[PDB]
Order: sequence, then C-alpha cells, then structure tokens
Amino acid sequence: MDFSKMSIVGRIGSEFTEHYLKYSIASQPRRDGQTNWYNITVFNEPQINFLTEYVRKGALVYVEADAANYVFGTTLSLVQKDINLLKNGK
Amino acid sequence: MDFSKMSIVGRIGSEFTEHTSANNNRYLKYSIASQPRRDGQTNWYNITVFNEPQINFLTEYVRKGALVYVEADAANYVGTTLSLVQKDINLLKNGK
Amino acid sequence: MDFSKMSIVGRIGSEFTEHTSANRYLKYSIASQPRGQTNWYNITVFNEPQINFLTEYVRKGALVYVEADAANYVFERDDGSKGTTLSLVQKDINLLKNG
Amino acid sequence: DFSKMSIVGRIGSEFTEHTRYLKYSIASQPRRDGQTNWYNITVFNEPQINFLTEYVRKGALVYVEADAANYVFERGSKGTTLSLVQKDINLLKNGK
Repeated sequence: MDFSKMSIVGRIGSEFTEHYLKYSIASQPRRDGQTNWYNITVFNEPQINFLTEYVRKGALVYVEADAANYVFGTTLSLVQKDINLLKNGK
Repeated sequence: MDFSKMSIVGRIGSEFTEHTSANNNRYLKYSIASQPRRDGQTNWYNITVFNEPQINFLTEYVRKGALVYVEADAANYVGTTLSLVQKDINLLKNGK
Repeated sequence: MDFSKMSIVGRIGSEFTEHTSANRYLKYSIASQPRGQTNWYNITVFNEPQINFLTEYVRKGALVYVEADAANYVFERDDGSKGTTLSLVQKDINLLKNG
Repeated sequence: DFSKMSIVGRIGSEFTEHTRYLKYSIASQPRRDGQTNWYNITVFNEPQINFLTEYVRKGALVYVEADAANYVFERGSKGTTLSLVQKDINLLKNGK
C-alpha cells in the first residue's frame, strides 16, 4: 500500500484560478528562514466551492494533499484532499 | 507555525550514496519508488538523511528494494527543487 | 479536519472472527513487539474488499502493515471506575510476510 | 515492529508535570456530527517539554505524532490504557 501524503500549513499566496482549481501556498517555518512555495491542485468539487466562496487570498490554511512526482527533470503534483481554514485573509 | 511534512511508503530503488557538504557535514542520499495504484503513476522521491543515527542504520541494516516508511520535512527551493530531509524511518520489509 | 490515524506493524495473533453490525465486519488482533514490551491491538475491518483478502489469503502469525482510524469512547464500570475502549477500524493493509 | 499514531486536535487540559515527564490531553473531534476522541499524551523529550510549557496554551490546535503503546492492567478483571509518547508536535493554532 504505497502512498505519499503531504501536510502543509501556510498562507495562500495566490488567487484561485479555474481551469479544477489551482493555487499556491507560501509556507515559511522560520521567521528569518526561507519561504516554500507549493502549487496545489483541487479536483474535489465540494472543496473547490469552499475555496472560492469562503477562503480569501492570504488565508492561513492546513492542507492535506496526495503528492505525486513524475520523472522524465521531476514534476511535483499536489492534489488537495482536505483543507482546514485557520485564519482567513480579510 | 508553518510546516510542510511528507509521509512516504515505498521501496528504496537506489543505493545509499555518501556525500559531504562544504561545511564537512556528511549526509546520505537515496531514492524511494512509490506506486499507490496499479493503473497509476510511479512516484520517485529523493531523500536526504542528516541525522547521524539514521545514516548508520541505513548503510548497515537497510538494503536496496526494502519497503520503508519514511517521514521527512519537505522544502521547495528555487524551476524548483523538492528537498526531503528524513526525520524518521521504519523498516517494513528489507530487501533480498 | 481533526483525525487520529494509527499505523501498526506486527503479527496477527488471532483468527479472523466474523461479526455483524446492523453490514458485516471481521475482527483480529495484532501482536506488535518493538525492542521487550509487546503491544496488543484489536483491529476492526469494515471494508469488504479487505475482509475477503484477510480471510482468504492471510493466515495467523502473518507480518502485516495496517493503517487504521483510531477512535476512543468512554464506558462506565459498575464500581464507579471509568475505562476507555480503543477502536481501530482498518483502512488499508499490506501483507509483508504470511504465516 | 512499531505502532505510531498521528493526532490533530485541541489540547483540553493543562500541562501536569510528573517524574521527569509532562502530561496533557488532546480532544480530537473529526465531525461536529460525530464523537470526540480523547487521547493522553506523554512527553519525555526535554526540548519538547520546554516548547509546551513556554509556547503552547490550552485550547491550541496541534498536530502530534506519538509512539503508541497499549498497556494492559489487571484490576476485579482487566482493563487497557493506551500510552502515547510524544515524539514530535506542530502547532497549527495556539490557544487563548
């Protein structure tokens, strides 16, 4: 039973662009350290509607995503499976 | 506050390659092949091991093709490069 | 978003006892020994495809890797004491080595 | 063999010190419709004991990974107490 789950806490540093939904998360563990940028893909429609209707840009979220890494150069896929809105972005 | 951790289950599809940093800090590097679905994509992840007790456990006891459970802190350095610093490992089934 | 997930690696130290819920489910125990102390966990399997895989292919003493959703509910003993019963509903399993 | 557990929930108690280790409870409720699961966490690691007493307050949403142990005790008859030795914690949102 292979898997690759990713748990991310950070701020949504982009708008929700429709294509399924796509957005970026800025994760900065150390106040002085680096800021990690992850591209999130959302296929589940109930979560797509929750993002566009309730979540604003800059919101602090906790996202669980299935991770996929295609090698050809590597392409990292992060399909969101669940999200919890910690603090919205006003 | 913020964090980005990843939990991986899969088979080690490479050898344990020893390296050294410009700060003379030794670390290990290996790859994990994870395929969740038979009709799906096979995911390859590059793991970096800094913890010295885990470096010794991998080279002496773990062999190629071993089914492992690896938990690592993920970092995405800028194209982008995904870093996975192993923080804990559990050997499910070793390799023949 | 709250959860309580459990990952167990051990040997099945019991048979697969089939029950009914009112849907069906089986029950078995896993003997996990790290380093020493031996931990005894009671697993519950509701997923029908995994129920068939356990009863038909897995034998007692098999080394398995089980992921289960952990649940905890409190019961009241008659002598005023207060105990906790741990539930582990199996969600996925990988057979490492059979018995 | 191993048995680890990952919990995300809110600390529903104070940090009670014993001997040396720390003790607190986590209320995990996956659904408002459903039940609230309660887990007792034991903290042995010194750097994590200090992080709990210095930064974390009651009601904080945390993500805790702990090594699980199932202790059986005779009483009367028998009972079971689940031990969760905290190995790592990530604070999602602190309490007030």
